[PDB]
Amino acid sequence: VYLDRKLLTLEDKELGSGNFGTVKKGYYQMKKVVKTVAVKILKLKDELLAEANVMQQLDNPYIVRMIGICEAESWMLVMEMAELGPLNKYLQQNRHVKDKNIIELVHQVSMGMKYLEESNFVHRDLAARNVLLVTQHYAKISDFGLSKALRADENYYKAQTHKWPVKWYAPECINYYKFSSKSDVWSFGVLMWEAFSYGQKPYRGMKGSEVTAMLEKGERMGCPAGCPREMYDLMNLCWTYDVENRPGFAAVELRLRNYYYDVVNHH
Ligand SMILES: CNC(=O)c1nc(C)n2ccc(Nc3nccc(-n4cc(N[C@@H]5CCOC[C@@H]5N)cn4)n3)cc12
Repeated sequence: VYLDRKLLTLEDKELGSGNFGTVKKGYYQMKKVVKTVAVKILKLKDELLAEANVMQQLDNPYIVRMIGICEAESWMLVMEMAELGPLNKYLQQNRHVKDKNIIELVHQVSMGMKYLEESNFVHRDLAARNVLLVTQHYAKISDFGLSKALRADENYYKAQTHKWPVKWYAPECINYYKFSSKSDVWSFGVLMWEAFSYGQKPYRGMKGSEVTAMLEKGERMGCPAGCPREMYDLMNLCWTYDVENRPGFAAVELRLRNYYYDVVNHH
């Protein structure tokens, strides 16, 4: 859990910011090899510790691995490096990634979210900026800063006061401050839209209030160019207003698994 700073080599040039601070590339001298790492630097500490506490409990191929934490110049969250970076930035810079490949990546995210749902954890920040690419064909979920372990007696987490990405938030998050695996299903639908739109921001040119007003009328974002009808149908199903009627990640992952192999068969 607690790493030796002397074994941690940090690169001078940062990968970027992120509201919590900065993301840096480094190396952690392991048992026999060297491990390339992405480090979240604080430069709030309670939030970094809670994020690391969540990530330590997670063991899945589609969730970023936390190597550990390190208390030095600043508090550091050390993760296994996914070299290609955020899914949204990647797709914005590689607009010729095939449709089959987008299905493959969004299906990988649903597999990680299926695992997260079974573990009874709520992510609360499921966005394409929080999906990291190991390879063009390998996605992982990172950014567990707003993540919650659900109580043994409740299916939701209730926030006590609203700095919220409203464009990814389900109506019950807004109206009742209630966060569940089904609200992550809503955000996953927004994430699908972003990915099929090659990293375009959702609800372009709209205020958070205008987004809520649109969703309340029953209006939804349109089909991104080239997106198969079946994928846009799944997107819309993730955007079911009623929490109970909205599918869980086991149903969402199965629709994606089947459609992915169907597209793999056609090809
Ligand atoms: C700030 N920019 C980058 O993070 C970034 N830029 C480039 C060019 N990268 C390349 C590889 C890489 N790898 C990598 N692997 C494992 C974990 C991470 N984590 C990054 C975050 N937090 C970010 C907050 C800011 O938004 C993006 C993220 N969600 C959480 N985990 N990162 C990251 C980046």
